[PDB]
Amino acid sequence: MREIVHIQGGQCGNQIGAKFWEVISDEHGIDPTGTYHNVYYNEATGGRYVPRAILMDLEPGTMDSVRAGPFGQLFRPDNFVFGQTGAGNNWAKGHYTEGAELIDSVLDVVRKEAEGCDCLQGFQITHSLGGGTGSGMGTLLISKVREEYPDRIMETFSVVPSPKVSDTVVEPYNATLSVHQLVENADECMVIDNEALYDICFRTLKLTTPTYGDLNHLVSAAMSGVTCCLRFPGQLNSDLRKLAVNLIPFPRLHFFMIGFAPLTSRGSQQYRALTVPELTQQMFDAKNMMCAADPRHGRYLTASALFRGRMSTKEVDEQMLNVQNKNSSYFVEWIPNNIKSSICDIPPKGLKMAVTFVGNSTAIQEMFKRVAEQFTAMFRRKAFLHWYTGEGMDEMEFTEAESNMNDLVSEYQQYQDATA
Amino acid sequence: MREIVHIQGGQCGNQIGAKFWEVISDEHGIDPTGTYHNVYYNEATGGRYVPRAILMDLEPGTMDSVRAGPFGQLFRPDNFVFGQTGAGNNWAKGHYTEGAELIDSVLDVVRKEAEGCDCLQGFQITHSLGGGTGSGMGTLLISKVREEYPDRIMETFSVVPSPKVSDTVVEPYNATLSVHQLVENADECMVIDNEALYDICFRTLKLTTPTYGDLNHLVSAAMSGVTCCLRFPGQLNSDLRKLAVNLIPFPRLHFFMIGFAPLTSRGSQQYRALTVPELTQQMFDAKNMMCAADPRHGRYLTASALFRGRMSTKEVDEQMLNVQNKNSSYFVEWIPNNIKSSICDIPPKGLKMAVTFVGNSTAIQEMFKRVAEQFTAMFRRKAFLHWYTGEGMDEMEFTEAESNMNDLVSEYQQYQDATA
Amino acid sequence: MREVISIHVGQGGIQVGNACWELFCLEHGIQPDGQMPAFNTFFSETGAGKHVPRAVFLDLEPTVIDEVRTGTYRQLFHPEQLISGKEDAANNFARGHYTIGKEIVDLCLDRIRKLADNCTGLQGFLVFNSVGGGTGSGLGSLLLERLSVDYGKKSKLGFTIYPSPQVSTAVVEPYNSILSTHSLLEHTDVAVMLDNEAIYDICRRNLDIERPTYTNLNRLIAQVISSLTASLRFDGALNVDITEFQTNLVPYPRIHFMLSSYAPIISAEKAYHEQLSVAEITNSAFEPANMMAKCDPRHGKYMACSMMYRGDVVPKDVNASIATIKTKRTIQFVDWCPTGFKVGINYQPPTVVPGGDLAKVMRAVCMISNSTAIAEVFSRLDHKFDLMYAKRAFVHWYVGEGMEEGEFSEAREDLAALEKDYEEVGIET
Amino acid sequence: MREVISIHVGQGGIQVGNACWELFCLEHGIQPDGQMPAFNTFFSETGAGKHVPRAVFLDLEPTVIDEVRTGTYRQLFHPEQLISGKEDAANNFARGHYTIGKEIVDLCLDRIRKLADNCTGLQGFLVFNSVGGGTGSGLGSLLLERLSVDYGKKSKLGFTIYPSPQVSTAVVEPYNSILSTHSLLEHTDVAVMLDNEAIYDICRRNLDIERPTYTNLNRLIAQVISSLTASLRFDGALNVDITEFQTNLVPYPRIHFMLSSYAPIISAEKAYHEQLSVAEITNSAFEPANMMAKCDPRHGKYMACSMMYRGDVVPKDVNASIATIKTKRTIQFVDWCPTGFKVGINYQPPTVVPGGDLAKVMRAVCMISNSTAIAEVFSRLDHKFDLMYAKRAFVHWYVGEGMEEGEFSEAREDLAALEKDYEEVGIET
Amino acid sequence: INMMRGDLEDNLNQKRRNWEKNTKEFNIQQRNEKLDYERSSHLDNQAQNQYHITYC
Ligand SMILES: Nc1nc2c(ncn2[C@@H]2O[C@H](COP(=O)(O)OP(=O)(O)OP(=O)(O)O)[C@@H](O)[C@H]2O)c(=O)[nH]1
Ligand SMILES: Nc1nc2c(ncn2[C@@H]2O[C@H](COP(=O)(O)OP(=O)(O)OP(=O)(O)O)[C@@H](O)[C@H]2O)c(=O)[nH]1
Ligand SMILES: Nc1nc2c(ncn2[C@@H]2O[C@H](COP(=O)(O)OP(=O)(O)O)[C@@H](O)[C@H]2O)c(=O)[nH]1
Ligand SMILES: Nc1nc2c(ncn2[C@@H]2O[C@H](COP(=O)(O)OP(=O)(O)O)[C@@H](O)[C@H]2O)c(=O)[nH]1
Ligand SMILES: [Mg+2]
Ligand SMILES: [Mg+2]
Repeated sequence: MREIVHIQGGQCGNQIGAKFWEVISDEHGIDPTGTYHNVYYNEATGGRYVPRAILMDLEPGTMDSVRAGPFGQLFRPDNFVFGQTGAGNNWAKGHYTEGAELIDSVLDVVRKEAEGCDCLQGFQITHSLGGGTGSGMGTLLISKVREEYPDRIMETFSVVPSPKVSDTVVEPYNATLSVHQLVENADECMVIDNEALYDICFRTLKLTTPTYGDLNHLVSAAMSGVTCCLRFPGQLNSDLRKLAVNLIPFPRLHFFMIGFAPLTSRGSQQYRALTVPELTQQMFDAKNMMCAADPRHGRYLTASALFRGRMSTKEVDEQMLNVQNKNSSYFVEWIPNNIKSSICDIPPKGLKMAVTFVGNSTAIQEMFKRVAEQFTAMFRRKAFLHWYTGEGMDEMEFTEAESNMNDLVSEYQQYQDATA
Repeated sequence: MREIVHIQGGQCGNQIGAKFWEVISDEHGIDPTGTYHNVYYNEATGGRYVPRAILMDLEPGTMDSVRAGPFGQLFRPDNFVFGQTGAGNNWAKGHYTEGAELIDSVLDVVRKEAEGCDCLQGFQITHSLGGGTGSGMGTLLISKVREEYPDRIMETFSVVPSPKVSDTVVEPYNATLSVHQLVENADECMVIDNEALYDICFRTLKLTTPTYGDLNHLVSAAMSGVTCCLRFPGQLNSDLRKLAVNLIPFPRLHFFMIGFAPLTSRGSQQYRALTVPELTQQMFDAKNMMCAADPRHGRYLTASALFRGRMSTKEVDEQMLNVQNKNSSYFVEWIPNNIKSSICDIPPKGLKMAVTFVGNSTAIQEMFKRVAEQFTAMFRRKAFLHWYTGEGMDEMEFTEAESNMNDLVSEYQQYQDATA
Repeated sequence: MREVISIHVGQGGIQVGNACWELFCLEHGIQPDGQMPAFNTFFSETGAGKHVPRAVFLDLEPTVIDEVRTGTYRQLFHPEQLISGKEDAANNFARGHYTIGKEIVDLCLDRIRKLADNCTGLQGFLVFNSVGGGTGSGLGSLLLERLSVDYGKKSKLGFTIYPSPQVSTAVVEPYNSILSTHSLLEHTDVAVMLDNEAIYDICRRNLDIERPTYTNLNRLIAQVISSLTASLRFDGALNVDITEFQTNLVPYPRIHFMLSSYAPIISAEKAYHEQLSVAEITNSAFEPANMMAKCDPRHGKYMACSMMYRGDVVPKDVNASIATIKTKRTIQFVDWCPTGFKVGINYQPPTVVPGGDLAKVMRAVCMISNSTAIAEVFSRLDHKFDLMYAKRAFVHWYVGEGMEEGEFSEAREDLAALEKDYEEVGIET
Repeated sequence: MREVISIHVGQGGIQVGNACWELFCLEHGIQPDGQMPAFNTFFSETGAGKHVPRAVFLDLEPTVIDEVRTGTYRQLFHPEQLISGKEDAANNFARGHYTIGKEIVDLCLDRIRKLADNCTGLQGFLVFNSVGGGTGSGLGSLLLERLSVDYGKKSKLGFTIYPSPQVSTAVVEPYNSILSTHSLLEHTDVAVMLDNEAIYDICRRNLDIERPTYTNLNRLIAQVISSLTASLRFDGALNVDITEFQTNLVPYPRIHFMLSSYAPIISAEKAYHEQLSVAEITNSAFEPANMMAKCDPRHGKYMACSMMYRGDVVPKDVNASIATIKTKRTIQFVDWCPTGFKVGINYQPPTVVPGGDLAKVMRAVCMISNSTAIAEVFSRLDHKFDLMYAKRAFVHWYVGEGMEEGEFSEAREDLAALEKDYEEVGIET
Repeated sequence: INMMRGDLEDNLNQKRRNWEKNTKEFNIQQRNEKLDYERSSHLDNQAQNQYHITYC
């Protein structure tokens, strides 16, 4: 009941999804053979647990990899709908040219996955924004299914481009297109960025050789913690919608920030105590989150915190109220108790307490200002446009897309100034 | 009681009949000797069981093709009506001059096989539609026996021309000539294409060396599952006439489609369970039918689902009601609850469930339309006409044949638009 | 219960027949002595012990019939099917159509009748005549007419070695070739134009033999014949009886002149570095370069195309490959034939000739194409005719043998009237 | 499932292709016998054991093709994918593009079609041709036009050996370089200018060998090509297909002439001595001493930089080093491209060719750059053109081969316009 | 039954590859016998040329 269809997509989507299903198989005690030793898995003959998930890419590369690595037997081969021509970092190439040629089968399998459910609650996506395959295919799929399923909610665990050193040079174009699409037909654009992950792995775990495995494991932990207070017993339960309703005051204002706690090295593990005050110290610090927007250089329209662990309750609420009424400047004023909490009863594997802290803030306006600025600087010279027009598209969208982008921040800053 | 005389003819007829008697002998637990270890076989001195099938052709090579193969010694040699001259792949040859002055012996054999029964029910023929000897002798025998035995019923499992690329170059001519003899003298005719069988065996079972043996095996399994609800006990048993009355609303809309379920690959079988919602999800799929006419381009005037094995009838009825009310567009309305069910009580040899789907759809008309093009584009130039003319064939008949075909497709075009 | 009767008139006919009987004997496991150490289609047992072939070997020069009478097969053919006269044909049609054959046709027809009396499932005839010569042209056409007025309904194929486009093997060829073509117009249901120019090219390029000879040519012709007859001979998931070709590929009653092709005719090395699946094999089968006849199918339309596959072949690839090959725009069909394809399947892989240049391979295709570009060939050939009939060259060697001169005119014009068909059928509706 | 075609036209192209195929057979572990004891990108299995490489070798001079047919790799290639002419190109572009170029390019297109049909997810084309040569320009340009009019959407990335501005191996390089440049301007999407001089000072400053020979140059170019294709070949943390390149580094459809660089380039004497840290290796990658094209990158301003890391790579220090490089004052990009670095990572170190003067090392960076300073090359090259067309030197050798005399002007004119754009981009806003 | 079907198809594919390698054996034998043929014919040509030229 209240199932979830996981939609992969793009190279980043495939890798993060592999890591996510790894973490879920760990938590629910599933070995990589497929047996046990309904919210996510589907039962199959002989007690087998096949993950309710779908992979996709215009290239069979990362699919081949995740089918070769660990936990490659779980996902059924009917859900590996994959083209062989590749997209190649061209959003139009993966949203207008090959979109119409593979989206048919993708919608077919997604329908056969959703109808196979009884009472679906929401969707949940993992993709990038610059890479053609990820951004294009994923946002086209979101468009189709949201124009198909109107009542259920969306979830985009989207990795935005890093600020300083990009991964692709034409990144801002695909980024602004995907953010003008997802702002219209998606309820949570939970943004993640790599450089903050690097700063974390150097500052709060001491791993001086940060490989993508550890970053993917961290975002996997956050993603799992997002919904853990649903598939477990809870002193005060939550879901994908209690968040979604305690979070967004206005449907456009739905671009969150993420944070996980606690994070410790091997040396620090022995000494650091695990009680809700230091968990709060961590979850409300700047260098602890996974976003390129200093939370101390903005405010919080709202912020929810899912706890995990058999701990007290009065102290949770007391520390929430203290953190609020202390930094009342760093929070917004016109809303009362802008901090929402929830508590489950089962901690993760390896700890005893855990906090997934998500927040609808207004600091990400810096990130969108940076992206819009790069867009202007790369567009006012028609640079790299002869690709995005050879694939059936006129510059109009871009401008209007960027136009919509402006309005977005034009609201954020506004609400950061109102006082009543 | 309620016997069946299976007549074959032509190359496709003989091969499909060989594999079909193989499958039947497998079902009733027989070995190629013909001993056990009335609807189909006949007892013979010493506990032997001889099939009640006559095998006819104009070319005695196909005999040595079917006889030498396994499960071959069954058919009694007093039935191989094999003219020793030739066929030539021409209709008028096998219907007026050469394959016509032999039909008297075939009538003799059919009569000796019929008058020896107690309550004969219906004839069950398997033959091609464009093959000279096959189609020609099939339609001639149809005319004769249907003018002769109207008390019984008629059923023909024909194979249509491969839609995309042909297998003979004069196939439209003979296909139309046979169609003009079918709608006037038949009572049940299912159609099968050699094209959708490839797409199935290659995208449903992941085969790499699909031999005509295996495709014939699939078709024969479907044919056996059709009438399996008659010779076996059942919570609700059907026959060859309950279909003929619950399917055809008018004496000519009698061209059905065939679908078998379940059909699974190796991995896809490892990952999916055997529960009747899954069989239903696989049954209605357009990529799962033996007729190259996507039913999505039309509706179902009616569709009978003959199950096998053992299952709660409430599950069957809930699946039927859900698939009917949910796909409310792909079903026509002026015939309420246009889907019929039936449940026998014997699973296949080595499964737990089974589903045969016989569907009178208004979507196959398109296929006929296709032929209505080719024939028309092969008549204004009088192409290849002189071969058929060389046997006394009056071209006038051709005309009305096409005309007849017109009405046929016109009929369907009048109904998928009908509203109430 | 099904068999054929092969005739090999003329000089080229007996050669290709020698090679073809070599291949047949060495496929069925029939020793050159006629004794074994499927054959009902070609051979027949003499009650016990040895096989004898179903054939008749006519000629007028005693040279080749003697060479096979004392060659390696001196003890295989019944000595009554080797009919040789006294004088020679001498490349003039009337010598083998009015004077010499005038009575030899009687003995030949009586022997053909005695053969057909023994056949049980006779399907058709497979003649072999190099029309460029005298006896294979004249006597060949006379025998064709005699059979067509004697038996009738029985199909009649043919494998004629027409004059090449460019290289020369005689000078009076356009006369006794046009006469044979005019006398072959109706009595023969299937003409398969073979030309020694394209096969020389192939043997030069694909078979890598730089110095070929009619031996290798005839090996390849025998391979084509056997790959065509494998349908009747051995088993196949989709067989065709030669009366298939009589109705799939003869749209209009007069036009039946088609061209053949085979694949893969590749040497040992050039195939050792090759996957060589059905896809490549059929995309090469359509190639105009390696057609047995000589023409430019890229400059004409197709009308019908039969393709017999042999060997371990997967049908799905057959279907997909024919689909993609009908997808091409350079290969187009005429309006009045949308279903322009015919296929057959035989489970017998190709047999290699011990000591043959051709390499062994599992999958092979044989294509019989009724096209409309081959038309121009006749024109070109007819072209030559005019440049000889403009001054009545060489006509006295013909009028001296009872042949009415006016005949030439008729044929030369009536064959030209044949063009009225071709250049018409190439026009869409 | 995904693969690339490899074309090697000209003289230098074929030698560097020989080296590149040696390296490719070595990396995957393929023996020169074809039998082996990931290759879908390059090789193709021949049903049972052996492998044929996706490659064609065009050259009108048999000498190098004869050498490769009788070299150490006589057994690998297909005996037809080694296409040889009979006469030299003679460094006059018209010879390999109008007179004889019409003879063999059709055979190349036939072979390329038959080689692509047996592929499924083909992505691009990697042609290899010196521009200074005769057939490396004429036949190369003709083939490129044929492929453009034939396929289309398929990417095309040449690797041309442009003549050095100082070292000279011919006296008519300007002519048949301007011509092939004007031809290739609109056909090949991404043309990487690989010079032949700067590699000499490279292998004299790093490998410390004083008297280098062409074979070393070809081995180094082979190393660059393998370091490029390793993404589609192997697995890694950031796979970057070939269709990635022509998507990131082509700001305007006309300005795409990029220069490459490779590191680490060090022989064994200091290999153990030097540390070769990621920071220092990416610092050496950017120093103007070791750019394959003879240019000082400081003259202009970069526009795009694709850096491909292979081997043991730690992304954190990668980003730190890239940031330091971005803060270096010696290098800077144009204003309108803030996101300047595209990065890919793989999971495989280089491999060493026995005899390759390079040394084995865990990490490797191949960095390609679409920049502005490269413009000057054309200028100086264009310089020479004037001092030839001011006196119609060597022009009659071209006018005698069908090429119109005044056509040069057009080509020259067009390159001027090219230079125009190389100044319309370097300006701020 | 799934395991049995998997094993049977594995065996069939093995038989396929085995017959392919058999055919490759045959092709290499063919090429080498052709080379034998051409060299022996060259020596025979030299022999006949000596026999014809020394025919004074
Ligand atoms: N395929 C093939 N063609 C041949 C062969 N020998 C000759 N030909 C062709 O047949 C033609 C020779 O004309 P002939 O058949 O010898 O003349 P004829 O009709 O037999 O008249 P006579 O010599 O008097 O018996 C030429 O076109 C040859 O190319 C052969 O062995 N194989
Ligand atoms: N990088 C590299 N360049 C080479 C090599 N060999 C020759 N070159 C270049 O080839 C150019 C000479 O022109 P060619 O390519 O030989 O002329 P062509 O068009 O191939 O035709 P020909 O005149 O018959 O040789 C010179 O600029 C050489 O630098 C090599 O091995 N490696
Ligand atoms: N946190 C994280 N981000 C990744 C990873 N791999 C790729 N990304 C991002 O994914 C983006 C590429 O998008 P994608 O469409 O999947 O690449 P494409 O398939 O070549 O078009 C790049 O901007 C990368 O930065 C990873 O392993 N971890
Ligand atoms: N699935 C299947 N189709 C066959 C088989 N044999 C023939 N067919 C069909 O038979 C058609 C040709 O007509 P056919 O009846 O064989 O000619 P005839 O028997 O000589 O009159 C072709 O379209 C084939 O598709 C078979 O064994 N299996
Ligand atoms: Mg002769
Ligand atoms: Mg050269």
